[PDB]
Amino acid sequence: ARGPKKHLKRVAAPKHWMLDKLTGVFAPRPSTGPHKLRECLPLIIFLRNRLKYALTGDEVKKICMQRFIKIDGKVRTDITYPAGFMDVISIDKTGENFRLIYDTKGRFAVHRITPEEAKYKLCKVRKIFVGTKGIPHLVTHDARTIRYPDPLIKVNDTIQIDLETGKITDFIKFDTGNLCMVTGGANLGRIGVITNRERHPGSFDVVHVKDANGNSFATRLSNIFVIGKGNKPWISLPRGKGIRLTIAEERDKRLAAKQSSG
Amino acid sequence: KNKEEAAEYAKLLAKRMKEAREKRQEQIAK
Amino acid sequence: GISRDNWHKRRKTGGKRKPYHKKRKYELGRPAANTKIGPRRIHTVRVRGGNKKYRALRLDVGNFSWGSECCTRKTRIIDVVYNASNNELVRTKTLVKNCIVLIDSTPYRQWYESHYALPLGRKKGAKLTPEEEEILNKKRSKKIQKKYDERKKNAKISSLLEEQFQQGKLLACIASRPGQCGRADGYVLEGKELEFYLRKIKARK
Amino acid sequence: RISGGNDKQGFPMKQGVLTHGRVRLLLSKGHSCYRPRRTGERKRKSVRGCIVDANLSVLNLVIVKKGEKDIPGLTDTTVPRRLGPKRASRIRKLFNLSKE
Amino acid sequence: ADIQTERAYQKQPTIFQNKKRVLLGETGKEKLPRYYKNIGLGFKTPKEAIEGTYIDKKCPFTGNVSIRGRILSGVVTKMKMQRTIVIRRDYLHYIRKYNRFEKRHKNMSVHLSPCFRDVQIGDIVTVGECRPLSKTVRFNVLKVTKAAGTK
RNA sequence: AAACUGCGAAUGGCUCAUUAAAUCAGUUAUGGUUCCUUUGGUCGCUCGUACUUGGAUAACUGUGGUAAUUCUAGAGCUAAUACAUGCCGACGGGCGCUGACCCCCUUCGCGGGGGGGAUGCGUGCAUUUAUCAGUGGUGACUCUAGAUAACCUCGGGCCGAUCGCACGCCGGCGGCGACGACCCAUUCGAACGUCUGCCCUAUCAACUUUCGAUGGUAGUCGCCGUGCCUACCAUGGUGACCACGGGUGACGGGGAAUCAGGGUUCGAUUCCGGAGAGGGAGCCUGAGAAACGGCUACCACAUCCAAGGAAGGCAGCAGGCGCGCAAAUU
Repeated sequence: ARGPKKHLKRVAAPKHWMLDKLTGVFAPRPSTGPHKLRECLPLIIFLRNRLKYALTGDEVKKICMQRFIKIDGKVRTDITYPAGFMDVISIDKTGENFRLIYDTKGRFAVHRITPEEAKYKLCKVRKIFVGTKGIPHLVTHDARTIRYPDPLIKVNDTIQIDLETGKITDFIKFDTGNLCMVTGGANLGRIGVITNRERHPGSFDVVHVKDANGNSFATRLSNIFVIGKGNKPWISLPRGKGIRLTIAEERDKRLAAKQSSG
Repeated sequence: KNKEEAAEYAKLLAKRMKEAREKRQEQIAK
Repeated sequence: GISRDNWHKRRKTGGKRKPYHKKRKYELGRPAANTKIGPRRIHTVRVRGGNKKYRALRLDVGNFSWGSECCTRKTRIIDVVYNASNNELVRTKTLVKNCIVLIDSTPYRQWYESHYALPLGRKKGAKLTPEEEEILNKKRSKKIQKKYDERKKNAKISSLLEEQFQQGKLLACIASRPGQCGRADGYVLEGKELEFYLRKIKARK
Repeated sequence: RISGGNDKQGFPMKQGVLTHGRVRLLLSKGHSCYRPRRTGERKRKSVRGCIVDANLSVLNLVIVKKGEKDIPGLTDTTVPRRLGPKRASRIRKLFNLSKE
Repeated sequence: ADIQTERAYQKQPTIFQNKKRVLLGETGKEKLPRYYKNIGLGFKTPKEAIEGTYIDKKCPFTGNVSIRGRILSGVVTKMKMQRTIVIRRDYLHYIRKYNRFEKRHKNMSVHLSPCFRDVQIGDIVTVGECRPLSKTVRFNVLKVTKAAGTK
């Protein structure tokens, strides 16, 4: 009531931040940005909770105000800045680059990438419109407006943009057989090949996806993010390759790893 | 920048429309 | 103050409604802009989101359109003659949307003179005003007169439109909301719309 | 020139109120006899009428035309004039400076 | 069959009916262009909407309304309002304690365009959700199915 | 340091009084709206003093009034990121026009058709009244884009009148920033739609319609859809599948108290949503409040007074009194 809220209770925060309940009452309310509040990762969470480079939010503030953190090639001093899917985090002082990719359990993994792969990112386009004297435009999941896109790029396709120039380098059409990632829901974090799309006019479309090991799942069309042409990815996948293991195989692998390593 | 982007898009549009015309001609050939 | 909420209203079944909150700012209403005819007086009201509404209180000039010829000119508003909502909006002469007004015909008539190549029409009493017959007779080359003739070939004005043009007034409809935009614009009545509104005014009188 | 004053209760005289006594006005920003505490705030305050009568504690006067005699503590004393202009246009106007 | 039965002139706002004509090429009322659209979700525009003359600003086919949201159904029970009818929607509500159901109903006041003529009490009508058209009306009749007990 | 300016103060915290399709929950829609900020970010697309423009006013200095307040007056100075009403710069323009000159196809008889040219007119999606393509979209637009005719608000309307330590380039140019600002992008939202679901009561059976009750038409108002309000028109609309009325020691939900299975009770209470700030009502500012650690009244209490007047709102943290069976440290 009476205008926007500026706080976020720690228990009302997104569960994929893996925050604990005894640390405090509040969670870092992510600032407005290119990614939604519930499907982002605030810079403080990444720098403190994941990378353990800082112990408190003050140390995260010191790191960020030393202009050491670059998100998508731009220095970001906001510690609650919302970093999201496919966003590139480059820390030049320590010489490592990360790409925010969901792990198979629906959480943002600490996925280290080579500096060559840190120069671009994949963006799913959200709408294409024509404005201002017949100039086509393109809106991505990253809230980037790219003017003069290729006429073959339509909605639900993912483009590849160079971060330095912010211009489209390549694109993948949304079609069966193309590799994709699920960015929302129960199957969030899973990687597979698109097999079939069911269209429901006036409602949400359903896309069916099959893993490398043949597991088949489905999700709404808005949750589909095509990664590469065919079954090969255009980006580097996390330690797990998008395969979701059942709890039985997870336990079996954990027990085998415990046995082998002492 | 506006002028260069307009020129580059004009060239790309010419290529795209020419290939669309060629595809339509090939389709009507059959 | 003035409220536009629906929770002060009886339910569809007819039962009484008990409010769960007091009046909110976003449910407000404002007094009407009884836009009379007179020298232009427009007040600005700040609205939700910081935007601006133009509450016109007095207007005597509007941008009306002659649809058939596609000739829209800035014209003076003379009178209001029909309101489809309330008679008192004609008696007190308020400018609201979809109200029938009398507008000047001088700009449209002058553009028609710049169009004029028609044969003898209504030129009995004459005018004898010099430097005005240039726009009708003029000196012109052959191909210019050919173009004017080919324009005359497709010149056709309704008898009711002529009868209005003789009196210097035209029937028009306000297609804008003066109390919200500050502008009293519209289009000149033509065709069956003009016939219908003429019957309405005649039956009212 | 009668420039204002305060009545027996110290209430200042508002310029536009055409009365002999005191009135309560809903004052806002841009009015005299009121300084808003927060933006958009308006407060009702008691102010004295601008007409002079005997029920005044002080009446402020401004000398607009000098006479033939100097008051011992008002005219002979020369209170220094300090803090000259700061804007460049004012500087080149006061010292009567040209374009260059 | 006059259309202008109100104090204001009735016309489709999109269609311009004052275009200049030709005297030697006009004998009688030539044509009045009709504005109509096809609503989505596979609903076919009725013939009487395309070739009709009625003016209905709330008509899903010849008006300003857009159909979006719920597609429902019901049976016509009352037809005593101008361009508006009352339909009844029957359903069974599950009571978990007794593992059984109870009959319940809700009446919806829906807008009926003049493209649906001779709709009778008891017919099954398919309604589509639109913006609030009145205090209680939020649905527009999209298709009328004749009852099994009809002629 | 002060003071002007900007921003925040609409979050948070408290309480559960009101409130029984109301709130709320799941679902869906905004193609019916607004949106500070963040992030992309149309930002020489206007065709006849710019090497920097103007009233001011605080702080500061002095004179004061009042028993009294975070009351303020008079006088002397002085700034800007309250605010640009420039077109030296793309200045040759290009495009569409009330037309003084021009040349052609079998011919000296009015012949049907082609391009340049100026005093004289105009040139952007936020603002309303317009065709064929109907650029690109949607299941569906009266979408987006385009074109012509015009308009453009006393209370004007966007296209920049300013700061940052290094000393560097063939009367001039340059690199990083900061702050502004229209407008597009649902980032955060908010608002409005009732598809379904809520306790007891018939010793409540009919209810609603000078006063909108249900619908239609045209408007007003509103950010927008809408009886939201007005005028006219038609009598509708809701009920034993409990309408309407009454009661609740009723805020709703997540949820909590035994496990046979089924259920019965509870949920003021830390999370989500709603409401309120003694009770009503009305407002200013602002993107956002009908805000109360904002204002203006009345009602009920209540503080200081020199009796002229002035100042109030702990259901914030602590603390008091009161109420109590019942709850902590100024």
